[PDB]
Amino acid sequence: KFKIRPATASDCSDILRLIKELAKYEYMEDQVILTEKDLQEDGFGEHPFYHCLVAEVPKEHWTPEGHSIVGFAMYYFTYDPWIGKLLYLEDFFVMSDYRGFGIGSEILKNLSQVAMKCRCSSMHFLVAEWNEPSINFYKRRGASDLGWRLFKIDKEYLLKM
Amino acid sequence: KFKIRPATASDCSDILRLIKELAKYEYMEDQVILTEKDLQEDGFGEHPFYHCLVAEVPPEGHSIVGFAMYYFTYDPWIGKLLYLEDFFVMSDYRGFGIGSEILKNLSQVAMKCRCSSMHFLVAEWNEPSINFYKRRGASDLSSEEGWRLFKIDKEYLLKMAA
Ligand SMILES: CC(C)(COP(=O)(O)OP(=O)(O)OC[C@H]1O[C@@H](n2cnc3c(N)ncnc32)[C@H](O)[C@@H]1OP(=O)(O)O)[C@@H](O)C(=O)NCCC(=O)NCCS
Ligand SMILES: CC(C)(COP(=O)(O)OP(=O)(O)OC[C@H]1O[C@@H](n2cnc3c(N)ncnc32)[C@H](O)[C@@H]1OP(=O)(O)O)[C@@H](O)C(=O)NCCC(=O)NCCS
Repeated sequence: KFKIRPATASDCSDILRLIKELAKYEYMEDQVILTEKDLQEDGFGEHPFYHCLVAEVPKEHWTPEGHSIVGFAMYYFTYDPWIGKLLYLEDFFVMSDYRGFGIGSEILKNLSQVAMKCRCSSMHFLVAEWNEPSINFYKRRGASDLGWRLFKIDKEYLLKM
Repeated sequence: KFKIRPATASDCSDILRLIKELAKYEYMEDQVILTEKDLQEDGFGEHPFYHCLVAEVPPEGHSIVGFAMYYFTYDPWIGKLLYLEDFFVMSDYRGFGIGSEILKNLSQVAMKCRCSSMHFLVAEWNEPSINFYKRRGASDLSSEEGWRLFKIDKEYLLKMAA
């Protein structure tokens, strides 16, 4: 079977690896420039910038490379001025050979519990328009659609201001 | 003529007021269901779910004429980000530099926390803002292109929870 649990500092290597795997699955692996050190400093200090749940499997089923972590979800809390606290699901991925065993479902169950405990009114998340399989996975679980134009201002300009 | 400072719990009354006005400006004042109590708790409890900067000058008797609501987010590919959720300056007070000064403070916040970028939202139905930002280096992050924002409301969450 498997166990869903909060991430720990020692899971960052596995988390980074799964992040690159999902990005690759999204045809943009080259974009991942975050490192293990970043994940540790940003997720395991006094004030985390994100939170992760990971799926650990028994030794008999570790990956060929010898990895015990085969899935994860990264999230953090956001705020809507009209409704209040929201749980934001940032990244969600399960290794190919481990999909279809109920890991992603259990992860969503834990996420929902985190949401209710922190009294979030809803959970929001993005999905590549072409990623139909996942889309239907989410939809079958209450997922619904929700537009504007996302802009950004890099540190290059922020520093200026 | 004005000062930009962090908000305190006693400014929540003004915050809601400005939230309502911005929502009214977006033609959706009815949509705001958040209460002043909620804001103080969510914003000044043991865990702040957001941060707020307010503009204060020396109408209905209020000295707070503008604000910006933000919080930190994380991008798995680039790291820490500053997320600007709400930004507003009462009409009579626009055009003097308040908004620009607020962005200035937000920028300092982003540099202090070492955020690699500040994300927010701009409406296409308004060229002014688009350029009001573009002139500030605000690159059009069409990165959103190819993504479908989704939501799972409390109902479906409680279902998965229990
Ligand atoms: C989407 C994803 C995270 C879901 O995780 P998962 O581990 O495969 O999920 P589950 O195994 O719990 O559910 C997958 C399916 O197997 C079926 N399943 C699992 N265990 C089962 C069992 N014992 N008996 C019958 N069916 C079973 C489920 O019913 C489900 O399909 P459904 O949508 O009709 O309910 C995973 O497929 C993946 O990593 N894909 C890419 C991730 C992605 O696109 N990113 C999200 C955007 S951030
Ligand atoms: C967008 C908003 C917050 C900007 O704040 P603001 O106070 O009006 O902005 P500014 O103070 O920079 O005034 C704008 C203009 O006044 C002029 N200005 C500023 N300071 C000045 C000064 N000291 N002397 C002369 N002109 C001045 C500028 O030309 C400037 O625009 P530019 O820099 O692009 O050329 C405000 O217009 C508003 O509340 N709009 C609706 C909110 C909205 O669209 N946001 C929703 C997204 S969450």
